[PDB]
Amino acid sequence: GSHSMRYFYTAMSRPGRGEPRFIAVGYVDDTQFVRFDSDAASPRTEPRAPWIEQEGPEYWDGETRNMKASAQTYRENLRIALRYYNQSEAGSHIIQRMYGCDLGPDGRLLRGHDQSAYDGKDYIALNEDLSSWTAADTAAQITQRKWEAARVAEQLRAYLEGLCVEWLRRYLENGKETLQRADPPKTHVTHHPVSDHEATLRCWALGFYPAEITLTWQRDGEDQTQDTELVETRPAGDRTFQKWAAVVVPSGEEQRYTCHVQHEGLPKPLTLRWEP
Amino acid sequence: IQRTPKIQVYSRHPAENGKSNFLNCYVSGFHPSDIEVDLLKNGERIEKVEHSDLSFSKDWSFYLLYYTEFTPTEKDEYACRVNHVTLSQPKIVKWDRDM
Amino acid sequence: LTVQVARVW
Repeated sequence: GSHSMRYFYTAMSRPGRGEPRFIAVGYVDDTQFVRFDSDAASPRTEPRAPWIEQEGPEYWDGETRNMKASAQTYRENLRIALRYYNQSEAGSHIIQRMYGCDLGPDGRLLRGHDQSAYDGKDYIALNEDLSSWTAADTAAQITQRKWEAARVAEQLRAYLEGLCVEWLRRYLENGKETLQRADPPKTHVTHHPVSDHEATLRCWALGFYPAEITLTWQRDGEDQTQDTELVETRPAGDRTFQKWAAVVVPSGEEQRYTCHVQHEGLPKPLTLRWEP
Repeated sequence: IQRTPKIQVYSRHPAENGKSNFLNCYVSGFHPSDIEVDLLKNGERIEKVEHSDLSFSKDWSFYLLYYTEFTPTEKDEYACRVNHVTLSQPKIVKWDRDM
Repeated sequence: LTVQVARVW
């Protein structure tokens, strides 16, 4: 299958309570593998997956230096953003960034990403061409001009096409046993009367990896999206994920309902029904 | 400007009374990131609850998993209690084996 | 492996 690497930075100001907290985490697909937290007793890039542990002292020292450098940069960026939005120094604000690379099933660079937000709203994004920018507002346009002048897009492109891909491939190899293993969902349908004339059918998917899945109910072969309650896919804590989809049906019509499950670990999509 | 947390309370493995398991409270879709989560056993705060490293979804909203080992029974009740700048008062979501 | 590129706003 296809794979991706992503880093997520969050920088949060907290006037009156010290310098902004900076936290960085790195993922391959849905597996976290590093963390850095400037609020740790001894801030260091640390392993969060077993296959990353074999990397040597130069790796960890390098990543730690890079992360502290980033922490400082993002403290600066929070001050700057205050100026860009005419905001006081009394409020707490958040900058976020997510970036990384996507590989196709052949191991080739599918596309790269580098996007940032301010207070939970789009701020600026590297376009798919890895050479131009999309600014969300006039403040981000200032940043865009600075980055065009410094040819930031060029350096980002060299990273995303080069180191990002090479190291993702390296991780994929080292974590072959888990990163390259899809676990199909374990699925079942439950039935609970709501009243004398209605019942809830709940279609469950458990123990699957990666998180991407599709659960839909059909009635007489027709999609019931509008009448389906879908919970957000949620992590189990053992790397796997869980999800359910529920529909309320007339008593005696249960057999007209079928749950359909699509997932990367399944050779073909599954159809299931309630089994009385 | 601000987004209120979605809250789900559930077990890692399907609940079987007497069998050890993990109680999870997953909070998601929220912004800003500061949030207070407690796991409750019969209304009382469980100590030494662990949680995932702060990360976020493609819409920039944050998510955190809070978890603790536990052994379910028929009598004992579990809940998650969440507070966030978007909430006037703590929100309590009760654990339901079938949810 | 993280990117070393500085992004000053």
